[PDB]
Amino acid sequence: LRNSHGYVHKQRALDSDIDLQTWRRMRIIEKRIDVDKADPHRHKLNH
Amino acid sequence: YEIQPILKGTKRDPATRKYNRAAGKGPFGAFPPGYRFAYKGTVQRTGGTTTSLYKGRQQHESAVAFTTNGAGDSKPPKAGAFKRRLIPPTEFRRYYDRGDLPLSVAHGNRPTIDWKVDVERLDYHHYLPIFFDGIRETEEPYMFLARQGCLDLLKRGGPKILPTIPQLIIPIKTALNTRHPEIICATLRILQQLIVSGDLIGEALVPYYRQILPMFNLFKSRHKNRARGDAIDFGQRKRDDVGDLVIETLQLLEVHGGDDAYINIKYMVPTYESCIF
Amino acid sequence: MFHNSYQSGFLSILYSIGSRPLQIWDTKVRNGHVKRITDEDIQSSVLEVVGNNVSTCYITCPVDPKKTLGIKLPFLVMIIKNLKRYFSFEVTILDDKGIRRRFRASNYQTTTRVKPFTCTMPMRLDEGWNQIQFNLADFTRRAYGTNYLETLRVQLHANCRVRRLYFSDRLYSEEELPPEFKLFL
Amino acid sequence: MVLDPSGDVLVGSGSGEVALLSKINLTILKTVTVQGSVTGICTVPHGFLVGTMSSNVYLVEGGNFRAELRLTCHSDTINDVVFPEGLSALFATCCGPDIRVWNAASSAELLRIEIAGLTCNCIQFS
Amino acid sequence: LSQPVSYSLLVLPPKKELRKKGYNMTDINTTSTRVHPLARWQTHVLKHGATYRDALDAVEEANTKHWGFLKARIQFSCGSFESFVRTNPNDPS
Amino acid sequence: REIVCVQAGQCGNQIGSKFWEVISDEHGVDPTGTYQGDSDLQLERINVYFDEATGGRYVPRSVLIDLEPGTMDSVRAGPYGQIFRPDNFIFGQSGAGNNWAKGHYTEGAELIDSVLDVCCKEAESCDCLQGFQICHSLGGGTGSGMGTLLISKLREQYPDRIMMTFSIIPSPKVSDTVVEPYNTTLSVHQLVENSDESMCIDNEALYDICFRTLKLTTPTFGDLNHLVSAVVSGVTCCLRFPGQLNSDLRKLAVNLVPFPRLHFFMMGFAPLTSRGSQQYRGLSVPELTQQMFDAKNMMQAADPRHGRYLTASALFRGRMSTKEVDEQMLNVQNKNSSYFIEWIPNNIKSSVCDIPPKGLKMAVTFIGNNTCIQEMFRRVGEQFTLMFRRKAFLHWYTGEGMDEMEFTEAESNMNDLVSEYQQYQDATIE
Amino acid sequence: REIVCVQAGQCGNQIGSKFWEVISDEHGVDPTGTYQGDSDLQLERINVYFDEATGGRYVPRSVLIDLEPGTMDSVRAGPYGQIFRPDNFIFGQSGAGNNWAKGHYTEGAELIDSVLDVCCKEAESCDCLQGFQICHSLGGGTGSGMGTLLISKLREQYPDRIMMTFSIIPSPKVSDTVVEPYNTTLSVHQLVENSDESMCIDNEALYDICFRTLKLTTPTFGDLNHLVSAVVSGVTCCLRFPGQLNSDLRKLAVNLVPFPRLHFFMMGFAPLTSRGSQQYRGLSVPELTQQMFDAKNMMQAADPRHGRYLTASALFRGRMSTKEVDEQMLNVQNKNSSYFIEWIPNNIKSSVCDIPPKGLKMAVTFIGNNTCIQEMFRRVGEQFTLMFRRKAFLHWYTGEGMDEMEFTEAESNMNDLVSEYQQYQDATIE
Ligand SMILES: Nc1nc2c(ncn2[C@@H]2O[C@H](COP(=O)(O)OP(=O)(O)O)[C@@H](O)[C@H]2O)c(=O)[nH]1
Ligand SMILES: Nc1nc2c(ncn2[C@@H]2O[C@H](COP(=O)(O)OP(=O)(O)O)[C@@H](O)[C@H]2O)c(=O)[nH]1
Repeated sequence: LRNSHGYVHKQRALDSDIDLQTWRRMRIIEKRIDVDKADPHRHKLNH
Repeated sequence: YEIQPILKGTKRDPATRKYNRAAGKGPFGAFPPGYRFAYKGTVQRTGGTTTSLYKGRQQHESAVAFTTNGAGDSKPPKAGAFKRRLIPPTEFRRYYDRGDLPLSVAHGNRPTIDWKVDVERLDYHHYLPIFFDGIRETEEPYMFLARQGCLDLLKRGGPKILPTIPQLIIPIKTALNTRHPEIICATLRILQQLIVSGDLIGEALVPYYRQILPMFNLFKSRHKNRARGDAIDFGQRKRDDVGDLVIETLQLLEVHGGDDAYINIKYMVPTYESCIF
Repeated sequence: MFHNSYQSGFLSILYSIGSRPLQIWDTKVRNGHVKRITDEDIQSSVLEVVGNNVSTCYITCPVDPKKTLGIKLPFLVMIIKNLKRYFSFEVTILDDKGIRRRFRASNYQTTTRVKPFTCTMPMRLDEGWNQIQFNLADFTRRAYGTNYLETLRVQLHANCRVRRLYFSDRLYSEEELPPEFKLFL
Repeated sequence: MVLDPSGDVLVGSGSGEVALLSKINLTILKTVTVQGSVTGICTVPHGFLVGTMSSNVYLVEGGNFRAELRLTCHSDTINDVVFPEGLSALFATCCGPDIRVWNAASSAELLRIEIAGLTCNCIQFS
Repeated sequence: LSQPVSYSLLVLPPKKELRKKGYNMTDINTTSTRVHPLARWQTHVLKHGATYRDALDAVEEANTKHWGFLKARIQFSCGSFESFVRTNPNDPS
Repeated sequence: REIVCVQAGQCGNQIGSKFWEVISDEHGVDPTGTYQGDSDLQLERINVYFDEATGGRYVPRSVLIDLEPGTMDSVRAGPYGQIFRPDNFIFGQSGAGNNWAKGHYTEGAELIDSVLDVCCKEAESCDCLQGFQICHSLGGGTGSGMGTLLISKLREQYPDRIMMTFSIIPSPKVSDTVVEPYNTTLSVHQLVENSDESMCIDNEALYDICFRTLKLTTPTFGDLNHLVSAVVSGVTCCLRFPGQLNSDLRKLAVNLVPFPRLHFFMMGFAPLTSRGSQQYRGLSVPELTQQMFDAKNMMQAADPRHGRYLTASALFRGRMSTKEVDEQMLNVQNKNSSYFIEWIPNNIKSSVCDIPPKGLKMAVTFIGNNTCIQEMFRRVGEQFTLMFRRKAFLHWYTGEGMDEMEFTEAESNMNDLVSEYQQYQDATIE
Repeated sequence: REIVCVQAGQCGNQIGSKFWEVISDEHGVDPTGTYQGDSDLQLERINVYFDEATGGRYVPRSVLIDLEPGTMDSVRAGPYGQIFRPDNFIFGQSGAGNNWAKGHYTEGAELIDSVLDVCCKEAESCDCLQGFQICHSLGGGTGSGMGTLLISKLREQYPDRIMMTFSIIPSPKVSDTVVEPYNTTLSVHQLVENSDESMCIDNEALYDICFRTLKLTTPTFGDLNHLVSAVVSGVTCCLRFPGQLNSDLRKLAVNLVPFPRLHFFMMGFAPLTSRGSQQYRGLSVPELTQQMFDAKNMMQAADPRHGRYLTASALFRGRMSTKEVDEQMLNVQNKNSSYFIEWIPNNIKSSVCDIPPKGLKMAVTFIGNNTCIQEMFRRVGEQFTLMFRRKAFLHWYTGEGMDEMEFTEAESNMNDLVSEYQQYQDATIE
C-alpha cells in the first residue's frame, strides 16, 4: 500500500480488502499530516 | 516510660557489632551451652459555593517516573557506593587462634612485636600472604599484630619478597572493597611501605592495576579537613586523610612503576595527570 | 588601599604564619579546597590551593573587586613549590598612559602573545621549592613600550603551595635579605 | 526546670534561650530565644510564661513556640521620677543604666535609653 | 471542627512598576471598602497537616516578605473565611 | 468551553448511550466517528462535547464506570458503542448489590484511584475546563456510592469549577428496590454539601408523560432516556451555538441559587405532543410557555401548587423575537403571583438561541427552583425513620462497617433541609 | 562505507536470517538476487551491505559459523536462504556441547582459521572498511566461546575499525540452560575488553512487548527476531539513506560512551501498536516520544526508575520537523530532571533520516546508557558465586583444560564493572 519513500499511492491496490471510502480517508489524512507540499525525492522513482 | 540513651559514638556501639561477626568473644572461644469505617463528621460542605479563588488540594497521589504528568518531586533510591560492607572472615584469625605463628606482643608506650625466631629464615610464601590477609581486622589484638607484622616483614625481607607479589593481590583487593576508611588508610600505608621495600617490585605491580586502582577512584575526593579556610589541623600526625594518602600513593606508584605505568593509571583513574612527562 | 602607606624596602601581603593569613584575600573555590598544612621538606605551615579545574579555584586580593592595591614597587617575589601539575597567576598593572593591562603566565601556554589588554606567556618551574622574581617594569617596556607606575591586583590559581608574597624595590642577594624572608631547607 | 503536661521537660538558660527536651533521650525539639536570663517557667492552659532577670515576662504558645512580651518593670532601686512642665499623661523614671517613659493612664511604656555599665542618678525635663 | 485548606493573598505590583504606570505612591489609605485598580488576587494550597497556627505563620511570612501588601484571607473547608488587614497602612508589624 | 461527562451504574450508562446518540446526531457524527454534517456551524463548536483525534475521527469526553461489566458490554455492543474510547471503561469484578456501604467503602476505594486517574487525564487535556456533568441513580448501589465518592474527590480536586448532577430518585407510589430510603438519604446528605446544582427525576413522572402527553401504546426505556437526553442536551445548547442573548452554566447557577443549600431544581421540555394532535396546533411562543408551566410536563411527582417558585430559567431555541419571550415571562409572573416568592422582584431568567433541534421549528427547556420539593424529602425521611426504629435490614450496612452516627447525622441534616424550605416558603417581609 | 556481518551459533544464524530478510526487503532485492526496487535511492548505497556479482545477482557480505550444520541446513532452506554464497557457510563435525571451554579451546582453535580466511577474503575486498557487526547469544556454547574468540582475533587484525555486537542475555526469571552463569560471566569478561558497543536483549522483555503491546495470542521466535531485526536495521539507517541531520556509528559511540568500559546499552523501538488500537491514534512526534520513553516498551529487565541516564540517543526516520523533536526532548529532560545525570547539561542526541521502514510513515529507535544495567551484572555474579563456591559443574570445564583462576578473574572484573557504574550513579557536582 506504500512506496519506498512512504507515500500512499494513487490508484486502488490489487485485491485490496478496504473499500474506496477508507482509501480516500487515508489519502486525505496523509495529505493533512505532511510537512512539505511535495516529495523532495520524486526524481529518483522508476517504473 | 522507659528511657533509651543515645548510645552512639560511645564505648558500647551496636554499629561495630553488625560488621565483622567473628568479633566480640573472649580470649577463648564461646562458653559451653547453658551458661472499622467510623464516622468522622462532615469534612467539607463547599457545594453551591463554587468560586475562582478555590483550587485543588489533593492533586492525585505520588508520581510515576516516566508518565505524562511527570515525576514530581520523586527521586531514585541511592545505590550506596559509600555504604559500609561486611568484613569477610580472615585466615589470620584462624592461624593466631590456632597458635602456629612465630610472634607475641611486647607491651609498652611504643608497642612492638617480639619474635620467637629470626625473621630472615621464615618461608615468606607461607607467611606474607597470611599477614596481608589480617589487615582487614578491626578488633584488638589482631589489628596491631597484623599491620605491625606486615611492616616488620616488609622491612627485613630482602630479595625474597619479589616472587610473593602474585599471591598478595587478593588480600589487597579484598581489604579495599570493605569501604571502611580506617582499613583503607592502613592498606594504603602498607602499600607505600611495600613499594620501596626492595627492587623491581614496582614493575611487577603494573599488570595488577586493574584490580587495585578501582577503589582508588571512589575515595580520592573524600577529605576529613572540615576546618574553614586557613584553620590548621592538629591531627596531622595520625595520617587519617584518605585523599592525600591516595594521591601520594598514586604518585609513588607512577614514579616506581617504570616505563608505562602512566597509561595504566590514566586508564583506571580518569583525572590523573602524568608526573614525569 | 596602600596609597597612603609608607612603601620602601619590602612590602609583603601574604604569610602562612599568623592568626588570619587570608585576612585581605577573597576565595572563589569550586571542585577544590584551600587549607593550611604542615610541609614535610621545610617543617613549617604552608597554604595549599588544589583543585581539579585550573580556572575555577583561585584566591584574589583585594577582597572588594572595586579596590586597588596601589603598590609602586617594581619587583614582585613569590615563594611557590611545584606539585608536578598545572599552575598559573595574574598581575594587573597601570602605566603612565592610563591603561589597565594584564600579565598572565602558565605552564600550559603554547605561544607568547601580545594583545592590547593581555600578554600571555609561558613559564617553567624547577624541581622543589622555588622563588620567582618578577620584573614588572622590564616586561611592560618590552611588551608595550610604556613606563610602569603601579600594580593594582594579584591573583593565584591551583595548584601550588605558598608561604609568602612580597614586593621589593630591587634585586637582593641571598645574604642581604633579612632572616624572616629567606627560606631554609 | 518545669515539666509539661505531656511529660517532656522544659529548660531555661542564662543566655536567654528556652528549649524543649524529650523525656526518652534528651534531644532538642523546639527552641525560642528571649532577652535576659530565664528565672521562672509557668504553665497556662493555652501556653507558657517565661520570666527573666531583667524583669521581662514573656508569653509563649505551645503550638509552635513563638514568643511575645507583655511586661516591663525595673529591677533595682528607682532613683527619681519627674513630670514634664504642663503635661501629666506621661512621666519618666531612672533606675541603673536605664531611662524609661511611661503612660500614666494605661501603665504602658514607649521609650528606652540604655548606657550599659553606668548608673543614672537624676533626670529633669527642659 | 473544620480545618484550613487554602489561604488567599492580595498584592500590589512592585514599586518601580507602579511608578512607571503613573499611580501615586501615597494616598492608598482610605475608609472605603474598594481596592486599588492594580491589586491582584493569588491563592496557594496548604498541605494536609496544616492547621490554623502554621497557616497564620505563612500569612505573616507573606506580610513580611515584600512591600505592597494589605489584604489577607484564610479559607476553611466549611466554606468560611476570615480576613487579616494592617491597622496602619504601609507599616508592617 | 468544553464539558466532561461521567456515567455511573446501569441507569447512568443507559441514559448516557442515548445522550451520546442525540449529541452525535446534532453534530452529524457518523457512528464510525467521521464528520458527515451539512453546515460549518456544526463543526465550529464540536470541541464542546468531542475531543479531536488525529485522523478522521472524534472521541467523546466521557468516563464510564460500573462494578460489573454487563451493562457496559451491552452498550459497547450497541450501534453507537464503537465511538467510545476503549481505555475509558473502568470496571471491577463483583457487583455493588444495591448496597451503599459496599459501593462506597469496599469496591469504591478499590477503583476510585483509577477513575480519578482517567478524569485527571481528560481534564488536564482541556485548554479551558467547564464544569463536570454526572448522571446516576440515587436508589442504586454503585451509582449512589461511587458517584458520591467521585463527586467528593472532584470537589476536593476542582473546587473552582461547576458541579452539576442529573439524578434518578425513588417514586412515591412503587419502589424499585426494598432498601431505597437508606441509599437515598445518605446520597442526598453527600450531594447537598458537595453539589452546586442537582436535577431530580421520577420514573413515575416519565410514565405519566408517556401515557398522557405522547399516548404511546408500548413505551420503552429508550423513550424515557430520550426525553432525559433532550433536556440535558437542551440546557447546554446556548453554550455551543450563537444567539441573541447568550447564557452559561455558571450564569444559570448565579441566577437560580439564592442560598447554597437551596440548589435542587425541577426540569421540563415543551414541544411534547401526540401523533394525532400535531395537526391541531401550530408552534408559537405562548403555546410553548403554556406547556412549559403545565405540571403535566414536569418530571417530578411534587406539584407546584403546594409551594412557591424562588427562581426559574427558560432557554429558548429558534428564530424568535425577544418581545414575545419577555412579555410571556412577565404575563406568567403577573397572572400567578401567589405562587412566586414576593421578596424577589423578578423570578424568571430568559435566554434565546438561534438554532433549534432538527425537525422542530422551536423548542424550550425549563429549569425550576420550587419549595414543593421539600415534601419528597419529607416522605423519604419518614420512611427512613420507620425503617431505622426497627433497624430494618441494618445488619448489611453495619456488617460492612458504617457507624450508626452516620445515619443519624444524615437524617438530621435532611430534616433541617426540609425545615429550611418550610421556613422560606412561609417567610414574610414584616 | 561497508559493514561485514558475522552470525555465530543457533541464535545468531536465526536472527541473521530474519535480519537479511528485512534488509533485502527494504532495498527491494528479490530472493533470486534480482533488483526489483522502485527508487534510485535504493540502488545508490547497496554496496554498504552487498557485493556485486556479475549478472543481475547481489550477494550479502556475511559469514555463517556453527559447530553442527543443522541450523545452517534450516537457514539455507529458509525463504531468503538461497541468496547466501555457498562458500560462506563454515561448519565442523561435532557440537559445542553447550560448554564455553569446549567452544573456545577445542573446536574453536580447530575451525577458527577457516573463518578468519573467509573474513579476511571479505574484508580485503572492500574499498574502505567500516565496522564489523556480530550477532550471538551469551548463554550458549559455540556462540559465546567462538564468538568471543573471533572477536579477539578481529580486534588484533583490525584494531582501528569499529566492533559492534548484539547479544542475548539470560532472563532473570527462567533459565534456558543450567550452566548459564559461567558462560555469561566469561563472555562479559571478553566483551568489556574487546567490544566498542554491546547491545543486550532479554527474551522476557520481547515476550512482554508482544503480549502487552501487540496482544499476540501465540507469539513465536519469528516475531522476536523481527523486533531485533528492526532495531539492528535502524541503527545503520543513516549510513545508507539521505537525511536532514546525518549520523554514523562512530558519532553514536562518541556521544554515548563517556568512559571506555561503560559501553553496554539498552534498546527500544517505538511504533509498536495493535491493529485494533491503530484506528484510534495517529502517529505524531509527541506520541512516539511518550511511547519511546515508557519502560513498558524497553528491551531490558532493568527498569530506568532504579537508575539515572548518563546519555541517550534517538534516531528518527521520516519527513518531520526539527522543532518538534528539539522541544519534546527538552520537555522530557526538564520534567524528569532527577533521573538525568546532572554533570552533563544535555544527555540526549537526536538524528533525523528521510526514509522510513517500509509500511510505516514514521519510526524512531532509542539507545540508552543507564546505570540500572548494574542490577543484571550483580544478579549474574550472585548466581555465579553460588555455583562456584560449591564447584557445581566445574569438572567439565577443567577437563577441557581451563585453570580455575580464569573464573575468579572474570568474576572480579564483572564486580569492578558493577562498582564503576555504582560510583558514577552517585557522583555529585560538589
Ligand atoms: N429512567 C431510567 N431509570 C432506570 C434505568 N435503569 C435503571 N433505572 C432505575 O434506577 C434504579 C435502579 O438503580 P441501578 O441503576 O440499578 O443502581 P446500580 O445497581 O447502583 O447501578 C431503579 O429505580 C430503576 O428503575 C434507565 O435506563 N432509565
Ligand atoms: N531472541 C532469540 N533467542 C533465541 C533464539 N534461538 C535461541 N535463543 C536463545 O538463546 C539461548 C540458546 O543459545 P543457543 O543459540 O542455542 O547457543 P548455541 O548452542 O551455542 O548456538 C536460549 O536462551 C534461547 O532462548 C532466537 O531465534 N531468538
